[PDB]
Amino acid sequence: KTRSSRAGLQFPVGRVHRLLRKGNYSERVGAGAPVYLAAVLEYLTAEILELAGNAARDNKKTRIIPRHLQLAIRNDEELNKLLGRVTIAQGGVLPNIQAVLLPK
Amino acid sequence: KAKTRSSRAGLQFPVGRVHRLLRKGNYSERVGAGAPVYLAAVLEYLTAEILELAGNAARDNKKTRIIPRHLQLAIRNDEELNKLLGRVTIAQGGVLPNIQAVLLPK
Amino acid sequence: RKESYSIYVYKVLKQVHPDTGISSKAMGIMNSFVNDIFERIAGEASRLAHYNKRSTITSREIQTAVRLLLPGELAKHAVSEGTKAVTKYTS
Amino acid sequence: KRSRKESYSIYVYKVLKQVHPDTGISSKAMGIMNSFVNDIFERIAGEASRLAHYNKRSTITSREIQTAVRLLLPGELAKHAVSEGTKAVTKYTSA
Amino acid sequence: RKVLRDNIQGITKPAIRRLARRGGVKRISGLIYEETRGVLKVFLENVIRDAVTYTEHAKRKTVTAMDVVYALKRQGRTLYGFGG
Amino acid sequence: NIQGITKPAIRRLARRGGVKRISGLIYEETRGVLKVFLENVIRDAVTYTEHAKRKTVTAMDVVYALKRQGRTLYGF
Amino acid sequence: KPHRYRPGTVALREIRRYQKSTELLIRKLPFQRLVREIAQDFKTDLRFQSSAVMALQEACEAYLVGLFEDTNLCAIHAKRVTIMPKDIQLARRIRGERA
Amino acid sequence: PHRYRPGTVALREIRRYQKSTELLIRKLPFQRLVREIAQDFKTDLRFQSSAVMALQEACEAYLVGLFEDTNLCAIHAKRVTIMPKDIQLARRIRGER
DNA sequence: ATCAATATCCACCTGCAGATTCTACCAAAAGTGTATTTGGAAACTGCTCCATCAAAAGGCATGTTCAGCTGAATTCAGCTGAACATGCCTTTTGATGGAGCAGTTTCCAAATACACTTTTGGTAGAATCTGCAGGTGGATATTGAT
DNA sequence: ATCAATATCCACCTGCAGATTCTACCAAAAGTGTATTTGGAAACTGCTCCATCAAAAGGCATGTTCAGCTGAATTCAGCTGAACATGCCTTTTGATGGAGCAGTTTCCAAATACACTTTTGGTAGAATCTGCAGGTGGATATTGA
Ligand SMILES: [Mn+2]
Repeated sequence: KTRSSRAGLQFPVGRVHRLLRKGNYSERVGAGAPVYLAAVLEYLTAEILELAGNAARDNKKTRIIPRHLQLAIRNDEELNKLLGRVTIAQGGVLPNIQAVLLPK
Repeated sequence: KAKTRSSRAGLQFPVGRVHRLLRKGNYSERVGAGAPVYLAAVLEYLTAEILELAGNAARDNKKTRIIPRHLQLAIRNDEELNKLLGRVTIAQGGVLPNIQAVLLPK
Repeated sequence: RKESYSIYVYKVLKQVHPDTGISSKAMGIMNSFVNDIFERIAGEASRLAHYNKRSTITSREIQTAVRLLLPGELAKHAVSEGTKAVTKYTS
Repeated sequence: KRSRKESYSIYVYKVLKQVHPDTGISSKAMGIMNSFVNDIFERIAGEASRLAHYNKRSTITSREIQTAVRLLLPGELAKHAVSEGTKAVTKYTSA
Repeated sequence: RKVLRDNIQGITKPAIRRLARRGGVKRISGLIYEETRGVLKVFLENVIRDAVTYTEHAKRKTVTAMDVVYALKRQGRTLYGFGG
Repeated sequence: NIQGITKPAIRRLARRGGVKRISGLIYEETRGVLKVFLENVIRDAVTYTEHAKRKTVTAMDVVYALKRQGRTLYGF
Repeated sequence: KPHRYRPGTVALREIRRYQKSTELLIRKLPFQRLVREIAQDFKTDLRFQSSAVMALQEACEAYLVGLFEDTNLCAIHAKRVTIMPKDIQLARRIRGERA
Repeated sequence: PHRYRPGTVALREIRRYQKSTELLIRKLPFQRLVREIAQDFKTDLRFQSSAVMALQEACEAYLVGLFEDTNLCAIHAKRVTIMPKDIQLARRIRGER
């Protein structure tokens, strides 16, 4: 009967709703907000996990580490935009070398 | 009789407004009584700082009325105020004159 | 005490990649991401409310905020899921 | 059907006379002033909320404002800020 | 009314010139003009998009100055003098 | 102490950065900017701790301070 | 003579001139059309407040003036006095607008 | 004997490091640096072992980044050797100064 | 462009321990049932403000000429910074132990929140002012040709 | 080494559009009487955090050689600035119609407020497990001949 199952989401809607109340974001929190936010947070996670998987899978590892995540985030143009100001610990940088630096 | 709370602290800025705006702002659940004054005082001060430097700019330019240009100059000439308002742009502010060294004749 | 989204991220991870698993550190990175977005979406949402002299945040406020915070396809898909989960929850 | 919106205009002006009696400010400049006041107002209160929230406090003390000011204001400006506030508060409580 | 199109060329060369002068630039390459326009067009889009989004949330058919201001703030390009 | 930041280390940092040739002057210079980074981050960091009243700088204090500086950090 | 000013001399004169004044360099009517065109594409039949269009024009001009200074420093840095798209593009890259 | 031409190892270094994520700066010296800086602000402070990492992670991440920008400025001036001159520009453009 | 002789990477291989993930259960929340407040959607409709259009006009944007001087190309070489073999010591790391100290309770006196009622302090028109914007002119440079 | 040639500067001028004042209502602080919390304030832990203390081993500091990178100096093709001539269209001014904010009212659909009853998600052990980490053996990438 969890409100989350009703919306069919893995993320805790209750948690989000309780978090919204204690946040001071507003006077009153609509019932639809919690599921919506919670929902939106789920998808985003989904999106990044999937790409890391690939990174992980691509690297030959069955376990995701920060590097996989950074690779995934930075290779994707849109995800980069969203987390441009953020920095992942142990993320390293994508491997890029200027053309001119290469031997001619 | 009746006394304004600001007068109690001897400020020009409206402590009642600052307190009420803090309440309605959802910044916190409880707003102490000291905070509104403390804050109200901080802005008053900052306002006087900015007004001070502009004034001179107006006098420097032989104007008895402060216009934006003076504010921009005030804010950009002072190192610290500049910093505080680094990301901001003043409408009609213009820019501090500055020609690059290399660009000049010789 | 000391609650984290760690448990939830794992489930989501399993759907997309049953075969894969996530390190402790990477998990933390994921928790941080969730939190930031959460704070970022909620913040804006709050502002939409205030700018409009509203005293309550509708799911709509969460959505409009999502259109400003997320770009292109990320936004589209993001907006859809929200409306979809809401339409289903209400039913 | 009046629709009265308030501004810090009256207050900025009083302060303008304090620093320079002879000087005056224009409409366009006033607007700029109100914005400055409002901007700074939001920074301190918003940044003050964070302090309170980070420490699981349910109330914003005059103290939290101060700590926010230190973070928000740079150098001497910050120092003077704190001074003027504390003065105001100490004076207020003592009355 | 009248159909609007290719108004981005409204931003003349002298005007782009003038903007550069105030910027302190003494010499300007010819390719600059068209490039500038490009950047300007992008700036506007991004700021107007948000602006109008704030308008759409309000349901108003008019974009007030505020809309523009709130917009600019999000963009980290805060503006003083119009609505707050 | 700032000299703890050895020249070869700085050279390494630059590599990951994509640099191939480093002037000999950079080092002191790379050292200087670094010193500044911490000064600004820690300062705001401590202020947060002091408001807290703790005598220990949590990993958290740093995070909050980094966000204020705009240099957001994940994983701690 | 005809009296003529050596090249670059006037540019220096313009620089001193426009930096002192605060008026908007771009022509008001054309900007407005541009702003109304772009906005029309996002939402049809929108209406703009006289003050809203100004706001937009102030921020734009400000942005560009600002971009030009940085660009100028990139030009001076590359040993050239002439700004170039190569400069603008770099400047924005460093700014992070589009790395 | 065999000697690697100049700049060959450099590129070997670049390729190598970008591949690994480990922090390059020596941990103890850094922590020593941090404590020193922290003391000017407050005395007898204590740091969570984790608190230092955050600090170190941030600095190396920032420093690595600064160099990327530094390079573009050095490349942009027709050079291939980063100079203090380049660093300042990148920072001046960034708004740090 | 090979030939050849270094030094490097680079898969294929393969062993246990530092992590991961799975278990086994208890306070903290979340979900429910009821009972109330109330926020703001719908329904007018006053009425600014925005869109438009007509007109005259000169501020300026365009195009074209010309040729000054900057950007780009070359060439050279002095010397800065990579590559390295070298010799040595500060960083690692690993417990070990003690304690400064985050983090919990548990009351509670001081400080806030509420709920109503007065009481001014502001804000939005008017009535009155007055810097200063927009011109004019000489004095004062600053430039660029000789 | 000169000097017209032109633009830039500064003070004087003067009505008028943009202040400064001047006033009446009334929205919202201020004053009071209670009804709740709140964050400290002593006591006390269980811990993370300093301190040594102790070996070794990478990792850092150095003095060497010289390869090729950055700067300086020389050139000159032609890109871009300065001037005019032309006449297009952005400005100014003002008039109107009416789309569409916004202030009011009206009141249900929705959110908030407890009192409990349940279920879940964080912890601390308990039972697996992916990689770190070396370790060959073999093209690969460099560089000199
Ligand atoms: Mn169109």
